[PDB]
Amino acid sequence: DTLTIGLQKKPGKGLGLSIVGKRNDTGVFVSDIVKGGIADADGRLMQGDQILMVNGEDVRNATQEAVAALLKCSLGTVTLEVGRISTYV
Repeated sequence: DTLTIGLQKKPGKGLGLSIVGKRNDTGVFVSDIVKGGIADADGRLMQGDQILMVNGEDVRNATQEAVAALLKCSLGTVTLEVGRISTYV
């Protein structure tokens, strides 16, 4: 389950989310969505989503620090492809 999401990054403010790695799976995942922020207001991103691609760059095997730095250095519209992550039981 995959979605494209476009967040308009504004000067002096963040995108309004945090991201984290996992111990038993590769990749980077949405861990918090700041109430009030850009990610929250756009209304598509969810806690647990995997960030798969950022402005066309594949980051499925990237590190938390790498994706965070990328997002921090990006300007304007940031286009994210994300994967909704289900839990197997």
